[PDB]
Amino acid sequence: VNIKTNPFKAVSFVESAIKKALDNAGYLIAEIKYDGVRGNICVDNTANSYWLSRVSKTIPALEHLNGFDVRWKRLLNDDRCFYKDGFMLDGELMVKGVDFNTGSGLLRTKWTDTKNQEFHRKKDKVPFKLHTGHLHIKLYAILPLHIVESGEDCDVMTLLMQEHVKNMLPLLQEYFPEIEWQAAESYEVYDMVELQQLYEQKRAEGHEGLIVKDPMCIYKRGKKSGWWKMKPENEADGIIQGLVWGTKGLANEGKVIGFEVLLESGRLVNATNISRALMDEFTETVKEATLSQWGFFDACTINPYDGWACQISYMEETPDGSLRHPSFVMFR
Ligand SMILES: Nc1ncnc2c1ncn2[C@@H]1O[C@H](COP(=O)(O)OP(=O)(O)OP(=O)(O)O)[C@@H](O)[C@H]1O
Repeated sequence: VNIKTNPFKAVSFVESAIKKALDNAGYLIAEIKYDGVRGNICVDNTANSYWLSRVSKTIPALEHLNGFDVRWKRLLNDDRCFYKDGFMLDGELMVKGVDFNTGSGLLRTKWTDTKNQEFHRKKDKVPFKLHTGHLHIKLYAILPLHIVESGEDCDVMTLLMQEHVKNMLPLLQEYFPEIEWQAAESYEVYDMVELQQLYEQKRAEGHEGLIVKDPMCIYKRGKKSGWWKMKPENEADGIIQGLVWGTKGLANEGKVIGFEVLLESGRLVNATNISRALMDEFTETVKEATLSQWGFFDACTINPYDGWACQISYMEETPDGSLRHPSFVMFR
């Protein structure tokens, strides 16, 4: 319909599905699931761009990057550009300096609060323009525009799309050096233990997930199977009543990675996969409370959280009630 960009939206973690992609492909693409605003930058053969969203609506802080710019004409003419018909870039639009969800608020703002262009005071009525020098973007796909307009799936499997994006990247950086153009970080994992290892390595850096991509899946339209969110999206309850610590026999952590959480049903779940920042914050609390013994692991560790009711998140649920890949969300 009238530029219904309608991008590929990953479906939620389904381990059986991912296991079948793995078997059939020989590995899995896994990228960080960035938290920003998804941009679908349409550039036509008229040398016009549209900084659209996942919902085919223009993005306020970036509405000022739309319309005609000669450098798109020159980029399309370039040998190295394969989309002479025009193209759509798919990726995450991040702001530099701020945290996620300040960046995102910044992008949806129209009326100031200054991270502005003008320049490189304000009291009201001012169309805010996000300064390009604040925009960091992370591309994961690019489509020939006529396929975006038709609604059809773009028949480029995942492993090829990355070639198409690493090839577009220097034309973009050359002609438009205002913006920080980059490719999403992708890792190729050969087994399910490698997938879990990577996932929690990234939870530990405060990224709350990955998008697992079937390397042989093509670029599909709308929410469809093939791209999977590996992120705890089922939230849940319980009381904390224990501390799970950190594997001193073979691993990264020497102090508290989560809680023993008694679930409503009678299940004891060890809700861990947390940020590193929450790990080191929880250990100080454990370390201090126990230092009214002075020792710190007639005497045992005070957990200054036993009995604390909480909300745990998990990825999915096995027949026998097992919660697959559970993490802590917040006490409640
Ligand atoms: N590296 C990535 N590869 C693909 N999609 C990604 C990637 N990183 C972030 N995303 C995003 O995650 C999406 C799909 O996840 P999801 O359906 O949960 O939406 P959400 O934006 O994360 O949250 P919500 O829909 O509830 O508002 C995309 O629309 C996109 O913006």
